[PDB]
Amino acid sequence: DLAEETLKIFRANKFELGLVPDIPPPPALVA
Amino acid sequence: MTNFDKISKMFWHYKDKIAQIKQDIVLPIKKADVNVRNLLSRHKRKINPKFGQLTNSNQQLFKIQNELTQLINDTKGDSLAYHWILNFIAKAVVHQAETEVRVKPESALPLGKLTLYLLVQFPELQELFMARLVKKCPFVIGFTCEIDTEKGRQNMGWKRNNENKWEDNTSYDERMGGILSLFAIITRLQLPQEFITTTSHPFPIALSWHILARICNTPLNLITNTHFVILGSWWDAAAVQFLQAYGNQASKLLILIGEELTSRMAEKKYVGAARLRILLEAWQNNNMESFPEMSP
Ligand code: PRO
Repeated sequence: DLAEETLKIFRANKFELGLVPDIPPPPALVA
Repeated sequence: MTNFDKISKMFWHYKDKIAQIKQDIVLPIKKADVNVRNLLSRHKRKINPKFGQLTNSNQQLFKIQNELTQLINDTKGDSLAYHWILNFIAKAVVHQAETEVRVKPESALPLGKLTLYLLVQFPELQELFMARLVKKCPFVIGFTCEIDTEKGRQNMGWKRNNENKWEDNTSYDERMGGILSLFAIITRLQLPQEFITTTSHPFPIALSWHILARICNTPLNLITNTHFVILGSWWDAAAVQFLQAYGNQASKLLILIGEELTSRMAEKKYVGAARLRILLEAWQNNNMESFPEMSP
């Protein structure tokens, strides 16, 4: 259900104001 | 990204619930019989001192949990009295966050533990408590509106000093920080062993993610010192455990609030922003603090 754009944001080394995913990452996306 | 229409809809849901609490519970009790009002007065003031008797001691925590549960159970048969007392408890817990946690932030730890326990033992309390938190402190769900108009001030939980003078900024900010401190604690505590296999945590760590994300997604023209205050109160209460929960993703979000958000508002010289940057710096220097563990 996670958009590819959200997956890209979780893969990035940073978030940006206005673009933080509202829903926390599942464990698979935490390093 | 955040959909601010849904957060606004969520805000006005809890605001409508506060209004529903007044009509469907408070006035019924005002129009009610005397012998029951006396019993609830005896119960109302037998309950209020318990929250202040909390200490840093787990043994003392368990005592207060037990004594409040017996008093709430005294009303369990009687729906109007039961919901009236839970509304009172929810108000008293928030009031404690506004007053005692404000002066002694670490006191949010025992109070959060007590509240989380009451929230699963008596789950009608969850909606009453969350409605009271959102009404008094809309930051708990990431709601922000302009406070230039009188209506906006009211929505964001400001009180009146008198006729047409708002409460001073320090009073409001310190109340918001104390309330959010308590909620922050609750989101990062684990359920006691008696519930953890049987019950979902009613206000889990995801709700702390929502707060930070939604504030970071809020139009910057609506950010005020209070956002930074509650984020610093949140940090002192839960940053260690937030990192445990979400690791590198938590870290990106802490950097976003502590470096980027403070930088973007730097010319406002918000006192809360300066403190949040100090907390970021302590973490960057491998010196992040947490409230001391409770003693035996
Ligand atoms: O779930 C979706 O529909 C999103 C759209 C872009 C790729 N994944």
